[PDB]
Amino acid sequence: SYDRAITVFSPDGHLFQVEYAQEAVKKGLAAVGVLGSDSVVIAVEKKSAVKLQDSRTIRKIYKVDANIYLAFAGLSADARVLINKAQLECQRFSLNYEDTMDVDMLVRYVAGVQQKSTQSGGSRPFGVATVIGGFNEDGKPHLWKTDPSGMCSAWRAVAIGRHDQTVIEYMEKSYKDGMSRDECVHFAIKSLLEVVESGSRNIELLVLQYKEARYLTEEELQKFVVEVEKEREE
Amino acid sequence: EYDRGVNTFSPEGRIFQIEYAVEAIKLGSTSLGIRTPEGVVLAAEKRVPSTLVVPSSMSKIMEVDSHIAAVMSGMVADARILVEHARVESQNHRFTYNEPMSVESCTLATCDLSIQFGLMSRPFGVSLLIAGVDEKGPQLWQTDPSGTHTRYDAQAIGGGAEAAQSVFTERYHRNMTLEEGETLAVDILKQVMEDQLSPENIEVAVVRADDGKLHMYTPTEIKAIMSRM
Amino acid sequence: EAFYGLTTFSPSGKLIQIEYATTAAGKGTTALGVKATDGVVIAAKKKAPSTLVDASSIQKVFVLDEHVGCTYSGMGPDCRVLIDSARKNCQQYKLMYNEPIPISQLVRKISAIYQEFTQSGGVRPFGCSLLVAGVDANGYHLYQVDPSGTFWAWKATAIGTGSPDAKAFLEKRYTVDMELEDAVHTALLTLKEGFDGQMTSENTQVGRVVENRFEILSVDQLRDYLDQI
Amino acid sequence: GHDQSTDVFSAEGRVFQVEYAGKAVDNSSTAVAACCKDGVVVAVEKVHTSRMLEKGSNNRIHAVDRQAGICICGLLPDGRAIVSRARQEAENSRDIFATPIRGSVLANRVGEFMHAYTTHFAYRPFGCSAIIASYADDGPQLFVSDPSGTVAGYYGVALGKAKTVAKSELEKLDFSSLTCDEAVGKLASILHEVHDKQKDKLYEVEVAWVCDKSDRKFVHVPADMV
Amino acid sequence: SHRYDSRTTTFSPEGRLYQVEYAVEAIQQAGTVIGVCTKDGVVLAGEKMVPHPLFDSESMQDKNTSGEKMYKIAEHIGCSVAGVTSDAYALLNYARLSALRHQYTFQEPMAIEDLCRILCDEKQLYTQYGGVRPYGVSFLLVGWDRYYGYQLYSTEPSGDYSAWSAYAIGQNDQVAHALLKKDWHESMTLEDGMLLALRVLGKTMDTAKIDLDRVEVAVMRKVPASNIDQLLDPFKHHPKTTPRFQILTRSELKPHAERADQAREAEEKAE
Amino acid sequence: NEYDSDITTWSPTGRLFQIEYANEAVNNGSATVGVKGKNFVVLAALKRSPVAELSSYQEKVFEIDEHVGMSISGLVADGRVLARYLRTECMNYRYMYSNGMPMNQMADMIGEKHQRHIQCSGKRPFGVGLLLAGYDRQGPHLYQTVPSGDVYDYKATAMGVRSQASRTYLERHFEHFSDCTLDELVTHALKALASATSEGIELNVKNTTIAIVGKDTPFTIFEEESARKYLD
Amino acid sequence: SIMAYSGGSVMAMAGKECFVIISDNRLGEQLKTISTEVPKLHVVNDSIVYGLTGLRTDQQTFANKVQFRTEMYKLREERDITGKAFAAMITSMLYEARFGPWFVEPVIGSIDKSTGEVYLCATDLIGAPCEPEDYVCAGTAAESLHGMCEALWRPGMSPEELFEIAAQAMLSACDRDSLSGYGAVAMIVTKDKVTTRLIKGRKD
Amino acid sequence: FDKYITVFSPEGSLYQVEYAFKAVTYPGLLTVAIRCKDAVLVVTQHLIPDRLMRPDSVTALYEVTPNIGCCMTGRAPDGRALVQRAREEASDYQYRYGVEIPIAVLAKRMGDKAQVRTQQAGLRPMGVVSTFIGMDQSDQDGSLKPQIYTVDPAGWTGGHIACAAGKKQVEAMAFLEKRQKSTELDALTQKEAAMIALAALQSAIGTAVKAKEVEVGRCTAANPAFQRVPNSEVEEWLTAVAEA
Repeated sequence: SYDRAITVFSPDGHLFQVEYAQEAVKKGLAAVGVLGSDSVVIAVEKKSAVKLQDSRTIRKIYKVDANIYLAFAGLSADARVLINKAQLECQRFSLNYEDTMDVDMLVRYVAGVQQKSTQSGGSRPFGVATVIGGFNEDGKPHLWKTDPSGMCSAWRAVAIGRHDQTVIEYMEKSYKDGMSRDECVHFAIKSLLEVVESGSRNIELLVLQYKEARYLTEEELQKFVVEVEKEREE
Repeated sequence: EYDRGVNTFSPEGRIFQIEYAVEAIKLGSTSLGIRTPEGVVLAAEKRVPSTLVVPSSMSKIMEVDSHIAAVMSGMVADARILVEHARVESQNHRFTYNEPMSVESCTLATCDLSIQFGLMSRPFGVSLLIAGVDEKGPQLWQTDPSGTHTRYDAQAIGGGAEAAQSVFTERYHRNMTLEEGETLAVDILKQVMEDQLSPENIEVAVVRADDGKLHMYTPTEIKAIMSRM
Repeated sequence: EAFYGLTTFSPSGKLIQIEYATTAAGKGTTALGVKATDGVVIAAKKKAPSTLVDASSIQKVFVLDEHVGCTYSGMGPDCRVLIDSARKNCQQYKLMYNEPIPISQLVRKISAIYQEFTQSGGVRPFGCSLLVAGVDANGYHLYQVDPSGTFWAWKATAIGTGSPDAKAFLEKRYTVDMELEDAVHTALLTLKEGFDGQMTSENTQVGRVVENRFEILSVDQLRDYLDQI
Repeated sequence: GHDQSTDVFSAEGRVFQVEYAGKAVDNSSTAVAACCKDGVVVAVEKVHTSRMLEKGSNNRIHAVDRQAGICICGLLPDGRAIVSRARQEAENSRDIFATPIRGSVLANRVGEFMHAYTTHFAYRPFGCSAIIASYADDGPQLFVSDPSGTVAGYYGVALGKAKTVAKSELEKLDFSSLTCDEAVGKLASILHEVHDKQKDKLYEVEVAWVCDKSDRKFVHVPADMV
Repeated sequence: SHRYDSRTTTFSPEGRLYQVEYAVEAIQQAGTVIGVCTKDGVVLAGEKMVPHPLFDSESMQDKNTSGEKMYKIAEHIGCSVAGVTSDAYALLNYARLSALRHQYTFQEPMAIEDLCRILCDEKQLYTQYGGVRPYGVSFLLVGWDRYYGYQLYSTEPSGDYSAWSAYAIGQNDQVAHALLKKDWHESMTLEDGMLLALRVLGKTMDTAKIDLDRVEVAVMRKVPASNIDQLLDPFKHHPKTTPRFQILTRSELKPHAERADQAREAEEKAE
Repeated sequence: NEYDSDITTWSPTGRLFQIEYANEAVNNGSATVGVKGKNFVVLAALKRSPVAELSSYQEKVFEIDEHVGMSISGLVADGRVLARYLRTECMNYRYMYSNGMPMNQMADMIGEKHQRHIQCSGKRPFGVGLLLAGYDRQGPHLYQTVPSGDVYDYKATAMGVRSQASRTYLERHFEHFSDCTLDELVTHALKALASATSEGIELNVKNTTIAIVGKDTPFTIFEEESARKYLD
Repeated sequence: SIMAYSGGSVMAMAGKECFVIISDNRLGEQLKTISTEVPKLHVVNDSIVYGLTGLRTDQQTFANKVQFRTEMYKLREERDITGKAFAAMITSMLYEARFGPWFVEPVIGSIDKSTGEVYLCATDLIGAPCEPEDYVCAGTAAESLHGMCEALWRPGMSPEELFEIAAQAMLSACDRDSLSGYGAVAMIVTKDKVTTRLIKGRKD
Repeated sequence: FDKYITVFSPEGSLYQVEYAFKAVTYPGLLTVAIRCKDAVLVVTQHLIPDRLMRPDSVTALYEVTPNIGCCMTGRAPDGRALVQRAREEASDYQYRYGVEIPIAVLAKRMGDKAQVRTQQAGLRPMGVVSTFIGMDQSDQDGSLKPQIYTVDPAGWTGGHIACAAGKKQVEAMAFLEKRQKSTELDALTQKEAAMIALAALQSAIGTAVKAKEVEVGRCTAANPAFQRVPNSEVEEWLTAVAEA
């Protein structure tokens, strides 16, 4: 088997392959997560809406288990692999422990797969950050992020992809605890529009409440984009 | 950077990837450890990247077992791996010998995973401090990416380490109380941190000699330390 | 023990090792094939380095199974690899289906081996092209396989050195009506075009697919065809 | 870039990494050996760096079987690797074939083993020449396997830094007539002449033989004959 | 040997994977393929290479299983490839087995999007593990399943894939996209899609008329089911219609190509 | 230097730079001395000396079986690997033959282990020097080993930093060691070990280990009670 | 016996440019009948039909393996497998499992579409073929079916004559086998035409 | 980059294989083989400059099996290794088929072995030309015909009537071509053949050879086993060359 060492320290302490995976995640589409009282909101940029892509709904927020949902930024195909692994892990877990996987457990599994790939000979890192959101089987909502180094962290709100840090600086200023469902969706839409152009056909947005996951219809979303783009003039 | 393979010695007799992994530990958040006869203290700069982070989630101090704690500096994800192995090893020891693993035996078994690179592409970019209490009383060790453990009485790792080894040289005596230790810990962090030291910005834990159990200071109890200074 | 790939894409999108293998495979001597309504003929120059080579021992045309034959251009020993594998495949197929492998399936199997050596680690591609000629339930066939692993059914073609000119001369003389006596005559005439020196039943080899079988002409049988050109 | 791996020919069909390992052998301490009608004697100059070694340290002469031995010239550790392989061959001959390994066979095996490490990008050639001294059923035999794995039989042989001189001195001996007794004297004497004193201040001369007097057992010679 | 490793699965400094970027360059050199997803079927129209007069047919007995550009993966799944042809055949064989393993296990047709994920997982692998070069191939898959109806995906060498209503891979894909943008709509018949597929294909390869010699067309559509053998499993339900991948003979395609000359003559009158 | 990056590469002068570089690892470890009397072998190793009130153990010296043990210098983690190896080989041997593994055989082994790591790609030399001291039927032994795989049988030796001076010292006195008593062997070791201290540091119980092994004396690292006796 | 557990019998016979293959319909666990609507025939293509007998789970498994193989064949090869290949293939598959066999006993009928040459082949469970010119058969009622086919079968029968003696034989024999019955399904296969018929039988 | 690994150059050539051919001539030894009506001979130089080296110990002739000899020309230890592999091949073949391996098959298998080293990276091609000689039974009459098969570092295998490899392989060949326009070489006698071989060796190396500077191997229809020809008889041929 090919087991050359791909990820290695350079002189000044850095792991270039991991810095470059992270560069691939800064080129990816933005995604944003917001945590309210009883809701997690995951919102992602879509690439645009060319008249050619299938008008059948393709989700860019992925379901990992009943209770857990994952957005990503970076290489689509890497992401798809991570997600399949995550999906398969949550089932392995149900199957071993009967209980459903806590979100944090799922996140740690994923981050470990990411970390593992910065240290496995033969492989480059996944060039993927993830936002992961969901509720445990105790009504507590969570929101996490993984980066390609394999580091995860829980957040009250978060952004990944292009201009992540512009968006995170924005959100630090505004964000309050104990938002409502509707204030969450607002806050997420607001935050995304810091970097996305229109709010028309280039935002998918998912709302997670204990035991109920629901994507905004393109209509429900547009009442929120007007309600928000009208608040950006001021 | 792939010019030299990873098992290569420099002309000074150092393995290059090890020296580089060490360089990565100087980019890390400062962590530190203080042996006292009443117990050990670990303290870490959390160094969060945002107020939006939930600080419990960026846990630079980790229960290895009821009586052992570790605190990393460097690449956190790499540290999660080592601590998982320590946890497994400490628990295999209880399983097999029905008693708590010594702290040294634990540190060894965590270095036993760091030798392995050619297997692991590269070394872990992580230094631990591993405080604990066993039969020989409170103890503090340091792992390096070399795989070389080293018992210490006080230590720092991270960007702080040089400024914090100044302060230990002056203020650390082999005979301080657990509260004078807590205090010296938090002092050092105040001095070397980038940010303003607040009760959420840091993480403090102790393993007390008397019960031999590890307590993680809540933000409250860390204020109770900042109080007296 | 080398597992990295040797054939890789280049900034224009080309797989250069495969272009070079293709260059190598057109540096052989001329081989060519002519399909006809009732058979196929393949024919090669055996340009022996010296007269002291036992020309009986040089094989440029090969049986792969009763019904199918090949010849090749470019690097002999690389081709010997392909032929060995193709012979095995013919036989594996008979063992399974108790019928002869159809030429289409055989060539796809060859094509696949070529492709593996364009991607698998450690190996360079094959520097030879094949003609494969045979007869199955779909009739007579003649295929060219290149080192890319690409293959083409042809009605007539030529690989190796004099090949552009040999192809040009087959374009003229080829007719869809052609019977096999005329095909052989044409094949041998086409070789003779770019042949430095007399053609003999020593320095040429010829294979024909006729009825339901492939056979390499004897020197006796080939001498009767070379007395009529 | 023609010379970094032994898996590579230069444009003149040389393999440089083997020539280079060769130089390791030539910059090493000198050995000589003589194959008489009654046995083989091999001697070698051990150069110490310290005044405080034990006598016996860094033996370069190893028995490989009852009737055979290998004197290493060049990097001693690499040689102990060969010695281990020779011993495995000797054991195999006894275990499977129930015969002591003939010396030509042993030296061929040694050569094959050394050569193998000149073919593959992942290993390097050995930096040592083995002198093999046997006295099995094929009679007294003296071979040398060099780092290329090339093996040759000799009546007498000299390796290492003084090899060119030591060969001139070995040519003065009459191999048809010479006996193992005389040879221990001569071969040792030779290593004292060609030893350079202002470079390598500390040295013993280790000698070993396999001969009719030693019951065809390969042994260091008693330090009375030297 | 490690000095000579070209490090195919490494990132470059902008998080780019060069071997995958250059596989894509290899694909933009290939024969164009157009796909148009209607509601009466899916159409693939591809540029064959120029037909030397000495090419033969393989004389295969089943005319619809493969052509030069178009291959059947299963009764319900077809594809067309652009890029390194031999890589295609490696993958195509993989896709065939996968679809049939799915059918082994579940005894129902594999859905198009799962076949597609399987395929692109196999490609993604080579961009991450293994130190060899990627597959230098792009599919257009088509087919029909009960979940989503007619579908048309396209894959890339990275292993990403996307669903489309119409799309193009190969030579002048940017140009062909722009032209499908303008002329695709949601309510096309099969004949309309076949037209659109040819108008675009003929517009990208710069021909006055469509050159029947240089064009292959395949269609994936549902047709009445013939071999309902119902006494043989009584409980099994057999749908009235079943998907069929069809490659058009030169004659079946002649009408549709004339009818696309006529809508290229009637678009040079307005000018 | 085009030739110093790989253990599988000879240089054109017939050198193996990765092995000369591994040697540097050893020349830069903390000094250690050993000496060999008639019946005993003494190892003494400099440790690292307190940074004010602020200590620091590292295990330099290792017991390996009852009758042998060792002192390392250089890359401590390689030490541990070698220690684990020797320990294990000594237990296998003692399991099989119910007696200690003889030292000349153990030195043969430790040297073969090293050689296994200087000939193939992606292995590397051990960057550690050993003094191995032990006692068997043939009496006491003291071996130094080095990354190159060489094993020297010494009467006395030192290695590590500034250990050239330790070797100057030992060269004056070493011819007597066969007659010395255990206390004078230890004195001689300590003296030599001290010729290797930096400027105005001196030997004391917390920057110096002593191990002895010998006749009717299993290999014994000395702790703070027994060490004090010898260090004054 | 494991080969008898699930019950069922199959039989194929040749005529002039035609064959009939016929199965009974029962599926059991020993004497428990589970279903009376389980014909054991599979159609590979217009010219090949086969039946399996033996342990029903293995009939199912193996038939599915055969359908993978045959569909794969047809894609790779771009033609229909022929009965000789088909039977060779089967034999191969069964023999792979020689040391842990599929408890099935296939019975294959086929007709070359051109010629009209008819090929029957039955195999034991490890894939020894039996390629007679008349009729082959297998399953629980196999002794009795040989009885009947010997008696009734003659060379050069036409589809209809051949159907009648196939059916009488399958029924007469199944009426003497506890594990086979509930009438039969029969496929008559010519060059031009396939005709399936469900035949009425006893309900015991 | 292509000069050091087994990939193709832009001209479509494998440098490391070409250079392996230079390894064949580098030693400076020439070999010649020749078949006559009922025998085959191989003659190779056997140069012992070192007075102290033991001539009988160094050889380029090797029994592969009792009925197949070979002469390796080139990098000696690489030759020795191919011989081992040949031997293994021959022995595995006898075990599998119950018969001694025909020499054209053995050659072919050794060509396969070499070819592999030219297509799999990081294995050095063996820098030798292998020359197997032996007799070979015909299926018609059962008569033994003599054979010479070479294998070269590219894996190119060939049968020959006569063949030379090594230093001056060109001037040796030129001489034999020239002597093949006169006579028919497969109608010669073991003597007339050996004379031609020895004369070709002498022509090429520009010197007269003595018996002990060559070593000659032979198989004959009468005695098919491969045997070192004794010096007495080589002396007599060398005498027969200097005269006529």
